[PDB]
This record gives sequence, structure tokens and C-alpha cells, in this order.
Amino acid sequence: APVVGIIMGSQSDFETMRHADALLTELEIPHETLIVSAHRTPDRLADYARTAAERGLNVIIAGAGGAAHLPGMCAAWTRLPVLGVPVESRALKGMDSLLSIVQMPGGVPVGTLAIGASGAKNAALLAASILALYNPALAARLETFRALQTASVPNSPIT
Amino acid sequence: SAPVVGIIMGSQSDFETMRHADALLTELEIPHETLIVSAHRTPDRLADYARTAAERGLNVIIAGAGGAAHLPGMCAAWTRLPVLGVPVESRALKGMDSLLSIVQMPGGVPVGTLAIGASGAKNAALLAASILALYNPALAARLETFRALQTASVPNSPITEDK
Amino acid sequence: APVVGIIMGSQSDFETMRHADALLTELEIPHETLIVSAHRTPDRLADYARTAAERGLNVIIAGAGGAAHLPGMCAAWTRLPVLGVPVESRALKGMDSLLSIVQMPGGVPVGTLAIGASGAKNAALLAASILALYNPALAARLETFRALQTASVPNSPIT
Amino acid sequence: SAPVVGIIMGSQSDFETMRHADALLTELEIPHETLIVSAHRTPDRLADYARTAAERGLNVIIAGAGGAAHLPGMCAAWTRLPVLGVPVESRALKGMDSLLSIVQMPGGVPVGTLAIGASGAKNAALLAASILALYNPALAARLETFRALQTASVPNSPITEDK
Amino acid sequence: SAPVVGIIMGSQSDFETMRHADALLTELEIPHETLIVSAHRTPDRLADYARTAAERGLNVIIAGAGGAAHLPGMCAAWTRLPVLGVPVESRALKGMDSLLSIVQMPGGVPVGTLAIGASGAKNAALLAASILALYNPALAARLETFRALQTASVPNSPITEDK
Amino acid sequence: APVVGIIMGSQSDFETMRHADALLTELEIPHETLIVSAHRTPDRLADYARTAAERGLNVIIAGAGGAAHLPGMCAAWTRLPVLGVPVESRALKGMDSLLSIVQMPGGVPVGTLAIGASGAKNAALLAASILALYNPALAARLETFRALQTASVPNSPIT
Amino acid sequence: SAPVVGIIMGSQSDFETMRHADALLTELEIPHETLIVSAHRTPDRLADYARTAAERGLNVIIAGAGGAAHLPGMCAAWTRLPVLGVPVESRALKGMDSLLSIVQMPGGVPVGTLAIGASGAKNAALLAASILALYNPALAARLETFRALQTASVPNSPITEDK
Amino acid sequence: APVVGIIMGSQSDFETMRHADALLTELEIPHETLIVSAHRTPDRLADYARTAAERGLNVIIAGAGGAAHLPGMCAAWTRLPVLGVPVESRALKGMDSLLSIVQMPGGVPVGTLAIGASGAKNAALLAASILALYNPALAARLETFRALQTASVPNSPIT
Ligand SMILES: [K+]
Ligand SMILES: [K+]
Ligand SMILES: [K+]
Ligand SMILES: [K+]
Repeated sequence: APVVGIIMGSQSDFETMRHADALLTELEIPHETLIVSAHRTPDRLADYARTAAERGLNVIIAGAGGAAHLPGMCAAWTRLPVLGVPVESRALKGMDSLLSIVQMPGGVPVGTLAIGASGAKNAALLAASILALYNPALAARLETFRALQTASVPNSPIT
Repeated sequence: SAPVVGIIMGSQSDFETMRHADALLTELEIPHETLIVSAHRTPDRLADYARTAAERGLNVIIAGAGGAAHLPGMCAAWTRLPVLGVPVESRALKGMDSLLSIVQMPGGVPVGTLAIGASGAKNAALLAASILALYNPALAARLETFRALQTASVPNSPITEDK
Repeated sequence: APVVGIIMGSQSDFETMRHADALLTELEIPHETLIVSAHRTPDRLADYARTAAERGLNVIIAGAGGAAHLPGMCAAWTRLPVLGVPVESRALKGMDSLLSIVQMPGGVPVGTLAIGASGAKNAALLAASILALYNPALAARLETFRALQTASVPNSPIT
Repeated sequence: SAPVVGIIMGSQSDFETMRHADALLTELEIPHETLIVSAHRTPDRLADYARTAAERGLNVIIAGAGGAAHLPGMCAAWTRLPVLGVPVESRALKGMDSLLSIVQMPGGVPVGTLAIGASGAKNAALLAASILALYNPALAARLETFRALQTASVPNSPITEDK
Repeated sequence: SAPVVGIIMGSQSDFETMRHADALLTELEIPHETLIVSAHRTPDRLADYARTAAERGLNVIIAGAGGAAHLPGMCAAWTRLPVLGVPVESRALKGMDSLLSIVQMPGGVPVGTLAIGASGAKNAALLAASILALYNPALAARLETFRALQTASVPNSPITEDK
Repeated sequence: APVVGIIMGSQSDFETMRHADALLTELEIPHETLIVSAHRTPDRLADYARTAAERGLNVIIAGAGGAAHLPGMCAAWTRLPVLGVPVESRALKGMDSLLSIVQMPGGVPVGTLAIGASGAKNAALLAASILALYNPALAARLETFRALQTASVPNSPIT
Repeated sequence: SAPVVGIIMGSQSDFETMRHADALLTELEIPHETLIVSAHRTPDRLADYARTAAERGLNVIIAGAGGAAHLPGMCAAWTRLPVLGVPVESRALKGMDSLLSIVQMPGGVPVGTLAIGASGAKNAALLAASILALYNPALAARLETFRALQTASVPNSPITEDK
Repeated sequence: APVVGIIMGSQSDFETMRHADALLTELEIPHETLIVSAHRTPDRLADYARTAAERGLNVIIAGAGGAAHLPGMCAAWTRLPVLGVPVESRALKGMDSLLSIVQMPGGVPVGTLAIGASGAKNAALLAASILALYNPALAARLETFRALQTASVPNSPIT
């Protein structure tokens, strides 16, 4: 049963959001990966978000670009933590994505990650760190992940 | 009597800006309603408002919000009516967050966006009037009178006041 | 007889504005598609805008890039609704286009759409939603368009 | 009694913003500690604070700083706990330097970033509460009550006051 | 006596900025006219002003506007005279909208653009003077005197006043 | 004898500044085209600018990118009109170039044109419009240029 | 007694910012001179100042200016000494024009750039001190004491004052 | 024994930081070139910076991109001068890198250079100018470098 939902506005967003999917798989976190469009499927979004907690989801990772409303509107309909990934847009390079996700008025939060693939990977890692608070086996796997990441950095660059 | 434009805004704070749209529609004798609808705090209210707007006889929606401003776009997601968006000026980023949040709609769901702040609220009312005037000759005449007076009221030279 | 006029500053703008043309054609909205340069053909612009209403146009869609003055100056000369499309510029990625179109002082409006092809498509859709207020057959075709757009969004991404 | 959230900030000046996180955690009855930790002036204090946070029983860290804002990211470098970042508004660049310094973490070390300023501090507390509520039914009920009251307190229309 | 520079601006509000151009041309004894011409509210006035400027004996036009600032560019579209543009500072975007609206003219129709605000108005007058001085030896001498005094008036060290 | 000097910081700037050179040649305006680096050849710059008027130059067109100081420092040393062309920089797309040229404090002006090739072409046209005030034959050629530019704009785009 | 750092600035207005560099060098007992040099109004003064700095015994130059800020870069063009640049905050663009004008030096002629405003002036003095301390053990000790006290003066928790 | 340390967050940063390495080599300045990640190897960073002075380093050049914390955190742990190079990031073109390096609060300085390769070259040259204050042979080589740079600028561009 999935405990993280990864949602994104379109197939084009998957080039970015696949990095969240891959990370959750590496850490053996059960998850679902879906397309939900805030603008084209607003009722699908409302249903997805309002039923997420009763379906057993613990965290939602939502990615969108441009006037990026998917994470904020998801958070409007769920008390679950919602993490937002700004997808890089063609013209404004994700600055529109970033501001339309992070600048939520007080009362409905979205935890926002970096523009692009780094943000997708980090949304998955942040979801993992949330789940690790209550899952000791996962906490150990996350500590192994962080230890390997630290230990694997080379000491000098190659030409 | 029945409203043909709906003005919606995220908050009482937003009304400092959106009141200019309200006032201008009244000046042009366009029946309208003026409401608070919060995209984030009242999302079900928004869905219901937008999806029933056409059947209630509304022709245009003017929506204003600031920051991560989702109200105009999500309204447009649920109505086939034209939606006009006013970016309300935000404290830190001066409405640039508001502007990009509203204007950068992906293809398929439009929001016609006006200037940041009071200028945009005034112009949203005027753009709504322009839309309605296509089918309403009396309003078209009032709008033409408005534009003519606006043009006639521009002086030829500025006033110097060194005091 | 055309009821929407699509105008643009140059041939180079057509790579963007063709998306408005295509959408109007799909919805069977009679329209004209023309080049009008605010800076190189200012008298052509004045004549086009001032005669638009008497020629039977209902909406003007105007696209331009850089210091983009075509939509605003069109609106100066007509009481018709004018919709502006910021064309992506090479250096500043349409941010110059966007600010020079959207930041109209009160008194002369331009309804502005997104930078680039999305904005061109959406200007056509916004024009359609305006015309649909008075044309029941078009209103039904626009509702079919929106219904198909909603229904066609996949539920999950493909690898 | 023992804290489960740590709120850390770079300076007393930052507390004008971060006090909103402190107040909201108290309202939701979430035990927490509220501290000054300077990334640049007390880097060893930061390393020790972050690396011992989990063993001390903390579950979430909320970190706020402005300008070249390194406190949230460097905290995240030393803890496996979720770190939430609040960009404190800076004088010249209005928190844009704060925001980019915090949110643009390269892949591998996350900071969940909230809005510039007081809005972000309030929302960092609410996001922390959302995280804790996953395992705490009493808190989940308090959070649901909070959201319900927030929704119920939005009026239907704005107030006009021309004075 | 007859004007050789025309200073045009979109509004009375713009004159708070453009008055500095007016004052500096007077100081340099350059005959000029100072007018309000609105690109959006008086577009026919603008077309007539620009297309007749050369035949009326004008040599340079200085045009100032803010926001979506179209006055300098549209003036340049209708005259072969050099047009200098002053971006007037706007409230929300601090004249960045004004600046990009004026300076980013596509190839074929130039506007020589000066700094945002009063600095740009002063420098538009000085640039106009530089242009006119090419053909007017008396003015060239006055301009050289101006620059010499400006240089001579810079002190060697600053003043400390802790009070 | 040259009456316009086109100067630029480096060979790399010539990809942009060649458009000024071409325009002046088309209009038969005698000119010189040179490399002068504000940062690498500051004494060359001082000498060039301070002697420009006595050498018979009427206008200087100066192009530079990044922290672009060439136009402003030229204007510091000459009473001639100085026109500045922001060269597009790799990272910041000429926004650094633009702000470092246009934002001159009052007292020493630089008339600034658009980022990139458009700005180079327009600096040449603006120089031509300055020279045309005193040269009737050139004024007629400039009016022909503007008339041809206006007349040559197509009425509709090609697919 | 003889100065080893030169602080130069474009104007008296700039001294509101650059005075912080002056004060901090005095606190660290670093002999220095503090001058106004205008890149645009006194370009020959600048050339002479920069080209003679090394022979006069200066080791570091701290230069501050705003807007289209050319003073640090042109100083660096004429001296082989390290030049540190302080972007002075500008009115409209909040020092972003100052910052990009100073930091974006093409390869070959460096300016070590500090933060916009007073923070940058303080840090230019500290960076100059760090450079001088490489060869001056007494100054190195004073700088180490400064950093130690700075660290020791950071409290563990903030002060709440609801009044 | 190295007197300059060049450090960078990752192998990917070396495409930029190699230009600092090359310049120091040209000027015969002994140096070390290393990878140190502020986020993945924070203890490596603390150790590197705190021991730098006792190891005989005089200047540290630190390059990083995105949320770029390496230079500032290095400066937190050393009294040596720290020079920061903003590495160009994919989405925001190094503007995130630049602001996260240059905007240091008073008390802990980082001398910041341009975004990208120019900044890396200039960090090396600025380090050289610092070392030249105390090393007469190096001062002469740096003056030769600057003289050659000045003398080598062409007088006119090539087509
Ligand atoms: K009058
Ligand atoms: K009520
Ligand atoms: K004096
Ligand atoms: K204490």
C-alpha cells in the first residue's frame, strides 16, 4: 500500500518527477506515481487530495511548472504534508514555478524544493526523512544512504 | 439587477485593491457581485462558485489574489466563462510572485491578466465592460463616452509647483 | 466575416502566433491573421485598430516581443477587448515582452496571457470564451473542447 | 514536555519573523525549543546542534535566516531529520537572496522551504505539525480543528469603509 | 526662442521626474517646450506631435513614461529625429517595467535610453545638449564649462557627522 | 574622415557590433571600428575618448558585456554623445550589461540601446539621426531608409 | 602611520555606507585613508590614484559606488593591488545594478565583491584585514580576538518582547 | 607547499574551477585543488577550513553553484581570506549561486567574483595579487601578466 503519492501536472513533468520515483524505489518506500492536472482535472485533484489520508498516504510530492498551482491546491484539500517541486519552465527557467509554489500565504503550507531534478530527488529524500521518524528499518536505510553519499565524494577532481 | 460580472478576491486585505474594480463597474452601470473566495482556505467554495457561475447568469469573472496567487487560475479551471486576473501587490516581492502565478497559465485554461495593483483592478473592470459592450449597445455608448472623456481630460502641459 | 483579428509585429512572431490561428480554426471561429508593426507601421496600426469595430471584429489578439507595444497601442485606438501575447525574446526570455504588455496604466486595458505558445493558444481560447457568451453553437463547441481536454489527461505517466 | 521541534534562527533580528512559528507550535500544543544558532558566527554550535538533534528526541527542525542564508542547509547537512527553511526578508533584496540561498539545495540534502517572511514562519510550524500528526492522533485532531476553523472564518463578502 | 528640444511625458505625475530635464535645459539656455502627451489616452495627439516635430524645428525629443511605457518608442516610430527615453520609476516594480518597455526596442526604430528616475531625466537633457553642441559652438562652450565645474566640485574626502 | 567611432571591448563583441558597422556603411556614414577595453586598456580608452572631438568624431557607439564600463568611462572623458550597446552575456543574458550601462548617475549620460544585435543596429540608426540634423543629404537617405522599412513590412505571415 | 588601505567612494552620499569600513579599520588599528574619487566626474583623479597606489605603500583598495558602479572595476584596471568592491544600495533597484556592475568583471581584472550595503562595507574592511594579517602577526592576533568575541557574543536563545 | 587552496563542491564544478588552477600554474603559485562538499561532506569542510592556516595556506578559492554555501562556511571556520566563485547553475544561470555567496552578513567576509569561468580566473588573479604583496618575484610575474594582457588587446576587430 503506497505511503507516498507523487503527482504531476502532465507527462512532460515526468522527465523531472521520475527522479523522485527512482529515489523512493531505491529506499524501498511504497508509492504511487500519477498525473493530476490542477487546471485540466481540478475535480480529480480535489478527490485525490481529500481522500489521500484515508487511503493511507502519509506524504504527497507534487510537481508542476509555470503558473504552478498543483501543490498548493493539493495542500488546500489535505492535512497531510505536501512537498512541492518546481518544474523548470521553458521561458522563465522555473522562476515562475518556484514563486507560484513557495509563496503560500500562512495557513496552508507547501514545503518547496529546488527547481528541477534536484528538487524532485530532494522531495523524495525529505519524504523519506518524514517516514523515518516512525519506521526504524527505513531510518536505518536512510542513514546508510546519507553515509554512502558522504563517503563517496572524491577528494580531488579528475581532468 | 442580476449580476453579470462576479468580482472575487482572496481576502479583505485584497479588497483595498479590488474595490477599484467594484467602483468602476458601478460607474458604468454594470450589475455585479463582489465576494471573498479563498483558493486555499475555501477550495470547495471556489469550485462551487466557478462551476455554477454560467448557470447563474454571470458573463465575466474578475479574480484578484497575491503571493502564490491561485484564485484566478483555479476559477478558470472550473468555468467556461472568461476569467480576468488581477495580481495583488505583495509585500516582499511587490506582486512579481502574484503576476507570474496568474499570467503563466499553461495552454488550455486561460486567465486574461492585468497590471499589478490598483491599475489592474481598474482595467479588469474596463476589460469586462469591453466584453459586455459587444452585446449591449447602451453599455457600448457609456464605454465610448468614458474613453472620450478620458482623452479630453489630458492637459497639454504640466503644472510647475516649487514650494 | 472575421470576428477575431490576430495581429503580430513580424513574420518571426508567427512561430508563436500560429497556435492562436490553429485554435480558432479548430473551433470554427472566423478570423484574420495579419502582420502589423507598432514601430515600423504605426499608421497601419492606428487604422487597423480604429476601424476594427466597424469592420465587425469582436476581439483582437495581438502578439509582440521585446519592448512590446502592439497590444497596448491597439487598445488605445479601439474599445474592443484586446488580448496580448508576450512573444519570447532571445535575451530576456519574454520578461521584457511580458512587462511591456501587462503593466498598462488604468484606463486602457490589455488582457495578457502567458509568454510564448501557451499564451497564443490561451488568447484564442479566451477570445472563444468571450464569443461564446453570445453564440450558443460556439458555446457548445467550447464546452466540448474543455470536456475533451479534461477527459484526455492520462492517469499515470509513461516511461 | 521534552521538545519534538527545534526552531533555530541566525539572530535576534530573525526572531521578529520566527516568533510566529514559536507561537503557532504553542497554540497547537507541540513541545519545542527556540534557539539562536549562527551558521557563520557559531558554526561549531550548529554542527553539534544538528548532529545531536535526533538523539535528543527532536523530530523536525525549523530554521530561519536571511541574506546569504546558510543555516537551514548546513543544519540539513548534519541531521537526517526533516529540516524546514524560512527565508527571512532582507532589506535590499526583499528576501530573494534568502529564498534562493535556502530552496536551491542540490540533490542529496533537502530543505523544505516556505514563503519569505512571517507567512513562511507560520507555515513552517503548520508543516511541522502535519508531519507530527502522522503519528499523533490527538495532534491530528487539533490540526483538523485548526483547518476547519480557518475555513469557517472566511466571510462571504468584503467590508467597504470609505472614511 | 523657438524650441529645439521637446520634452514630453505621459502625465502630471511623470513631471515630478521630467521637471529635472526641463530645469537643466533652461540652465544650459536651450529653448524647449514641455508637454503632456499620453500614448494610451491621446494616441492621435502623439502621432501628430511626433510626425510634425521635425518640420516645427525640433531637433531632439525627450520622452518619459512609466509602467508599460510606450510613449518614447511610439514617438520614435513617427519621427526621424533622435528620441531619448526616460524610464519613470513605477511603484511596484521600481521602474524595471519602465526600463524594459523603453530600452528593448527591436532593430529599426531606436530610443536612446537613460537611467530610471531623476538621474535619467537630468542625463536626457545633458545628452540632448551634447547632440545640439555638435552644431552650436556657444552651447558647446557652456557644456564644457558645466562638465569642468562638475569635476572641480568633487571634494577629495568625505565629511563625518556622528550626531 | 570618420564622424562616428564604434568601439568594443573585445573581438567577441564584434559578433554584435558588426551590425552597427553594417548600418553605417549602408547609410554611407564615414566611421572607424575599433577594439578598446575599459579594463585591459584603460589608458587607450582615456586617450581615445579625450581626443575624439578634436579628431572630428561626432558620436561614439560603445559596446560591452558583463560589468560593462566602456560606454560610461568613454562618456566621462568626452562631451560627445555616447551611445551604449549592452552585449549579451552568457550567464545573465545581458541584464548585467544593461544595468551597468544604463544606470548612469546624473551628470555623465550614456544613451542606451537594446541588448544585442538590435541595440547595435539601433545605435547606428540613432547616430545617423543625430548626424542628419546637420547633413541634408544624409537626412534624405535616412528618410528613405525609414520609408523602405515601413513599406516593406508584409501584410500577412507566411506558413 | 602611513596608510596601507585606501577606502575610496564615488560621493558623500556613498559615505553613509562606506563609513562602516572606515570605522572597522580604525577598530582593528589598520592605518588607512578615506577619500572621494568619482569614476565619472573625476576620471583622471581615479587613474592617478590607482596607478600610484602601490608606490605610495597601499596594500589593499576598498572601493564603493552605486548604480552603474564603475569605480571598483576601473580602479582595478589601473592597479595590481587587490581591489575589494562594495555595492552601494541604489534607490530604485536596491543595489542590484550596483552589484552586477561590480561583480561581473570579465576574466583578467578582478574585483573581490562584498554584499550590498553596510554589511559589505564592514566585510570589505574585515577581508582587507585578513589579507594584511597574512604578513602582520599583531594584526592576525587582533583579528582572531575579533572573531572569538563575535562568536562568544551570540546568545543561545532570543528575547520575547510583546508590548 | 601549497599557499592557495582551490576547493569545489563536485566534479561538475571543475569545468569552471579548472580555470583558477590553470592561472595559478601559469604564475607558478603552489596550490592544491580539491573537492569539498558543504552539504555532503560538512565535517571535511570544517576540518579543511579550520586547519588551513596552520597548514600554510594563505588564500582559499571556493567554488559552488545553486544554494552555494561552500565559500561562506569555509570563511566561518578560517581567518584566511576566502574568495568565492559562483558556478553557473542550469536553471537560474548562477544568480542563485551569486546571491548565496556574495550576500554575507557583516562579520564573516567572502570576496566574490563573477559567475562562471571569468570568476574562476579572476579568483586566481586576486589570490595572486594578495600573495604579491609579500613576494617580490611573484609581484614581478603578475606585473608581466597584466602588461601582456594590456599590450595584447588588438586595435581593431577581424571579420
Ligand atoms: K489644460
Ligand atoms: K460574514
Ligand atoms: K573640499
Ligand atoms: K545569553
